[PDB]
Amino acid sequence: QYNYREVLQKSILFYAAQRSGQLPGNNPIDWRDDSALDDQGNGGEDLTGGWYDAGDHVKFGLPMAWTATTLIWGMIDLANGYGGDRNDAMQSVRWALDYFMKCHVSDNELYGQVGDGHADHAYWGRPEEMTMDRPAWSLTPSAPGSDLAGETAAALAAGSILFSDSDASYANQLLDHARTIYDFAYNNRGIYSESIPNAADFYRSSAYEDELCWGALWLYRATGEQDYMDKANEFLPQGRPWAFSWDSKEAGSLVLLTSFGNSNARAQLEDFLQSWFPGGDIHYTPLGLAWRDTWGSLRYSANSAFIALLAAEEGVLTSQARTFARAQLDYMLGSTGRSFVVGFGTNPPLRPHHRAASCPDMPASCGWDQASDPAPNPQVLDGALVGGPDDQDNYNDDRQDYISNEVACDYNAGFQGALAGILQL
Ligand SMILES: OC[C@H]1O[C@@H](O[C@H]2[C@H](O)[C@@H](O)[C@H](O)O[C@@H]2CO)[C@H](O)[C@@H](O)[C@@H]1O
Ligand SMILES: [Ca+2]
Ligand code: NA
Ligand code: NA
Ligand code: NA
Ligand code: NA
Repeated sequence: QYNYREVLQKSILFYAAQRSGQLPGNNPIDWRDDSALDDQGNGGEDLTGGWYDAGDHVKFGLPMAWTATTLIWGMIDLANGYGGDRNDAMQSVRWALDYFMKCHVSDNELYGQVGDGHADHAYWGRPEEMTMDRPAWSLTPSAPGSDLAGETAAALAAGSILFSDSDASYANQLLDHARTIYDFAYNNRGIYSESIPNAADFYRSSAYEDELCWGALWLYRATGEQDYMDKANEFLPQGRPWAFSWDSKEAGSLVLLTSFGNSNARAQLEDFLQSWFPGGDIHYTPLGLAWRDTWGSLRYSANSAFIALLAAEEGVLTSQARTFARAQLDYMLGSTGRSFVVGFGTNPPLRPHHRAASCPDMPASCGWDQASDPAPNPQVLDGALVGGPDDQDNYNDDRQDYISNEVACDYNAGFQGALAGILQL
């Protein structure tokens, strides 16, 4: 009934529209061009590239790295669902991985943010036309961040697995960085949003030990080296994960641990999933969305859908998990009578909260008037999953409602993999 493949193809285009830096010649987004070409570290290190996080122009390293790891995971384990779109998806995520390698300026220094979130948000306009100072902040032993660094290692290690067959030299570059960055994370303990306090209003980290587990598991998967499993076993998930997201890795670790034969983790994964199924502990809206929170409700559901599909591949609650994942993705695509995916389906959102998509065609000026205009965005941000409805299915397609209507890297990450998973059924 729904064209899941069309949505997956559009999701890849969303990531293309989030690119910072010197865009590739094959750039498919005609309203995006080169931008942030002076992004640099405090020693002059090149920090160009990466993805803008949301409807803004900050490069936030924790969600950017989680997005990459999560996207990569689906390309590894749901490869058949990706099908003829896998190579496109793989090329897309290189944008993030290459940036992470640039951020890793020396063994024990990792850039974790470029842009001041408050200053960035005070601008409305095209990223190509920014003129404000864009500070860069790094993690070091005296300013640690085991969470951001652990996630960055996870993404690189997952990348090494994905790219091993097609591009061994690239895989070996990724793994070398992943090892060194994980050592940094493990040997220098702290919350990155304490070390980079600008991030504490945007991507406040609740804990880092879940990233230490997650990163170790991915390095175990990438290397086969028992010491990484021993490290993962120091940080095993405790209790039921609240959700899977850029902040909490536990549900993801539960799937990986289950895949490696951890019996406790398999039971914990069952307990997580059953809560999200109908008649569990997660609120259901009347129209069938498994609703976790006010902000990014569709993201949280899609992230659980992705975990459910992966868990089903491990034989965990298999049919019910697949039924759940389909119900949630169908809510996103159209089951309520409208789409929540920009540029897709029936009555999609027209005014997602996104600076560049809000701007008219070049060469017209773009500024704060574009933020509040009741007209549709002039550019269509194809593929973006919006924040989504409240607990009673109410949703406003209002550009200024950045709870209902923002879009973000992390929002699309679980979603894109879930689409691949459904395409294998
Ligand atoms: O929990 C947030 C907020 O909810 C308010 O109720 C909302 C309900 O969440 C929403 O889905 C429905 O469409 O509108 C109502 C009324 O705004 C609630 O009244 C607040 O007390 C609460 O903080
Ligand atoms: Ca965490
Ligand atoms: Na504290
Ligand atoms: Na817990
Ligand atoms: Na219940
Ligand atoms: Na079942």
